[PDB]
Amino acid sequence: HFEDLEFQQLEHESRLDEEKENLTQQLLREVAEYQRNIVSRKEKISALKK
Amino acid sequence: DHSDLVAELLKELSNHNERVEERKIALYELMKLTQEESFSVWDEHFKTILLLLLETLGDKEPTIRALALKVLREILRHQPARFKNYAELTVMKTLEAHKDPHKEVVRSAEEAASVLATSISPEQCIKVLCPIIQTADYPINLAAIKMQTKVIERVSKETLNLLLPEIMPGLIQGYDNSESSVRKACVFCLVAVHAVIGDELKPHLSQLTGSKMKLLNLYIKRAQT
Ligand SMILES: [Cl-]
Repeated sequence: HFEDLEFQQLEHESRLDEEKENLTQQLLREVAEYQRNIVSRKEKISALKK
Repeated sequence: DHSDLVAELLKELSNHNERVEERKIALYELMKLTQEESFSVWDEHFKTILLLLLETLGDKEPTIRALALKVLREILRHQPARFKNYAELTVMKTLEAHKDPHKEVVRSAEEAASVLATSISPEQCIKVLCPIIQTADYPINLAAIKMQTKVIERVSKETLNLLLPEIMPGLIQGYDNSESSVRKACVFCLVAVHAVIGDELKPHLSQLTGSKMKLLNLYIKRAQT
């Protein structure tokens, strides 16, 4: 009974840090996707040159 | 001696949704002869008795459902070797009872589940719980996670490592579940996993955020002390 409430308060005491880390993980995935998009296009540009 | 009683127990228990008092007594007599280990005809009648008992879990009367779970619990305790071929069926029936509207049925199912987790083959039980943990609805998924924890407490390092690719995805996903009870159950399960393989759990948790890792490590350092 009390163990459930302690767990729930430990989550709340890090709620802000939780959201910043989740957002960071999303931003890191988007960057990684954009980096692959650049590699893909640079390969085309290189091939279209000669 | 007992074979005459069994005949009564069978024909009475097959009376679904009728004669409540007569079936309670038959269930109590069966349960009493199981605890006393006086039932010398398990080798002859176990299969039929079990199947009639599992069908009784779906009775209209909640008092019947709760009692049948209590009987199942004692049969699991004294005759666990006979559930080898009915392991999957028994697990799913016991877990399903956890979503019963009546609290006495749920409580009996929880008691039966705790015994079941230690009366069943460790490897077999994990492989049937993994798809349940990931797909089933609350609180059946919650019950499955708790049952998995009890099983992991009874396995070796090598046995667990060969089952980790099936276990981990459900626990990671469960840590992000809506229900706080499910999230808490997943943390405790991970603690049980860490108790076995140690710091070999770290690379499997590369997806978890910093604060989620700190909460897990909080319960890990709490367990070992
Ligand atoms: Cl039989």
